[PDB]
Amino acid sequence: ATQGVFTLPANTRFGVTAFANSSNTQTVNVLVNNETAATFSGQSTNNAVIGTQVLNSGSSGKVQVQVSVNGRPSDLVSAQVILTNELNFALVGSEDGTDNDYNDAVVVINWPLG
Amino acid sequence: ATQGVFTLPANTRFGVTAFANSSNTQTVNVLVNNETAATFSGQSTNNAVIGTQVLNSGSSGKVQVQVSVNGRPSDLVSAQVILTNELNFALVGSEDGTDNDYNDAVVVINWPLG
Amino acid sequence: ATQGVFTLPANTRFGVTAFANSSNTQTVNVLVNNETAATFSGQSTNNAVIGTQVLNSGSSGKVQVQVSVNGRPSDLVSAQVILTNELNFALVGSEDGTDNDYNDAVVVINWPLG
Amino acid sequence: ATQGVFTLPANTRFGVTAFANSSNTQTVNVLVNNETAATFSGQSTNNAVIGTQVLNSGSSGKVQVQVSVNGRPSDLVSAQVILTNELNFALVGSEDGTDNDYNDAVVVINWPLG
Ligand SMILES: CO[C@@H]1O[C@@H](C)[C@@H](O)[C@@H](O)[C@@H]1O
Ligand SMILES: CO[C@@H]1O[C@@H](C)[C@@H](O)[C@@H](O)[C@@H]1O
Ligand SMILES: [Ca+2]
Ligand SMILES: [Ca+2]
Ligand SMILES: [Ca+2]
Ligand SMILES: [Ca+2]
Repeated sequence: ATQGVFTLPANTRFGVTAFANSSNTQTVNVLVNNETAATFSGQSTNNAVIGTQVLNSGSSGKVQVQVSVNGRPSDLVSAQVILTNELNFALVGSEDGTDNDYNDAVVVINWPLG
Repeated sequence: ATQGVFTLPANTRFGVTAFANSSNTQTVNVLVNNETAATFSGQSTNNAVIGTQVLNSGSSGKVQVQVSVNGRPSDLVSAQVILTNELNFALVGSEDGTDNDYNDAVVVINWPLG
Repeated sequence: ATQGVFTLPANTRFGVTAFANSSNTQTVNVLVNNETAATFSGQSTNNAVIGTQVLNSGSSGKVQVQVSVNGRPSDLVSAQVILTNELNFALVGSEDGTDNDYNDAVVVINWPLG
Repeated sequence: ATQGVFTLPANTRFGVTAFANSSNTQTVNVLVNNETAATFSGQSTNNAVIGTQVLNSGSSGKVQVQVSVNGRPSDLVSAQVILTNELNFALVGSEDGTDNDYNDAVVVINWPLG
C-alpha cells in the first residue's frame, strides 16, 4: 500500500516535525502538491528534532513524506488519527536497515495550528 | 474517561515533545513514577516546540501528561497508535478556552528510540 | 471534549457495528444529521454483535453514536483512524459503571464500502 | 513493512469480526501463535459480516490476520489504536485488485471482552 501520503484540507497551515533514531544520517523530504516544500536532515540515536516547520497545504491539500538514507529510499509506515473530530495527526515511520524498529526517521504532521 | 495517561513498556526510553498554538503560556507536566519528570513552558501561535526531552518510563511504565494555563487545568484528548506492531505514538491535545481546537498544547510521545 | 461525533464525507455509505460486553443491556443509537437512523439493543459478556447496518452519511456528513443503559446515557471515548489515506474507521467505546475499560458497548464505523 | 500482525496481552480473550466489500468471495484466516484459530469466508458488496468469533490470544499473544482471494494472499494495511489506555482495536484492510480503497475484506479485532 502507498504510505506517507495524506490529504489535508486545502489552504491550511500544518506543522511538520522529524525525529531521528539511527546511526545513519536521515533525509526527510516533504512535498506539497508534488513539489518539495521542506527538507530536514540529521543523525541521532536519541530522538533529535532534526527539523520542524509550518507549511500551507495549498490548493490540492496533498502532502507526501519521503525519507532517504544517502539516496536510498527507506520503507515507510503511516496512518492519520483524528481526536474529538477536530485535532489531526498524520504519522510516518521509516526503516533504513535490518532491525525493523521503523523509528529511523519518525515524522509527525499536525493541524490545525494557531 | 481519563486522558493523557499511557502504559509504556517498563524501564524504557521514550521521547516527549510539546508544541504550542495559543495566545496563552502553556505549562506541560510529564509524570513518571508518579512524580514530575519534565516540565515545559512556552507560548506560540505557530506550533513552536516548547520542549523536547528523552525520559525513562520507570518501574510501572505509566506516563501521564498534564497541561495547565495560568493555573487552570486544560481539557485533554488523547490516544495511542501503533504502526507495524512496533512503532508507538502517544498523542495529546488540550484546550485552554472556548474555540475547541484542542491544539493549544499538543504533546507527542514516541518510542522505541535508538 | 465531545466524543462519538464524526464528520464523514457527504453522501457516502458507511457500515456501523455494535458489540456488547456488560452484565447490563446496552442500547446503541446511531444518528445521521441529528436523526436516529439505527438502533441496536442487547446484553452480552462475550462480544455479541448486537447490530450491524449500512447507512448513508447524507448531505451533512454528521454521524453521532449514543449509548445508554436503561435510559441513562453512558460516557464515551472515540477516535477516527485512516489507513493508506483511504480506509476509515471511526471508533467508540462506552462505560456504564465504574471498572473503566470502556468496553460495555463498542461501536465501529467503517467506510468506504462496495 | 509486515502488516496484520499484533501482539496482544497473553491469555486474553479477543473478538474478531470480518466484513466484505467485493464481488470476489473473501477468505480471512486468524492465526494465534502461528496456527489457524479461525477461518471465515463470504461474499458481499455491502459490508456484510462474513465472520465473527471470540478467541484466546494464547501464550505468546501473537495474532495474525491473513486474507486471500481465489487462493492469492491479499495486500494488507493495519494499525492498532488504544483509547483511554484500556480499549484496544487492531484494524486490517485488504486489497485483492488495483482499486486501492483496501476494503475488500475489513477485519476488526477488539479487546478486552467481558
Ligand atoms: C544501522 O541501523 C540503524 O542504526 C542503528 C543504531 C539503529 O537505530 C537501527 O534501528 C537503524 O536501522
Ligand atoms: C484565547 O484563545 C487561545 O488563543 C487563541 C490565539 C487560539 O489559539 C485559541 O485556540 C486558544 O484557545
Ligand atoms: Ca531501524
Ligand atoms: Ca532505529
Ligand atoms: Ca483553543
Ligand atoms: Ca489554539
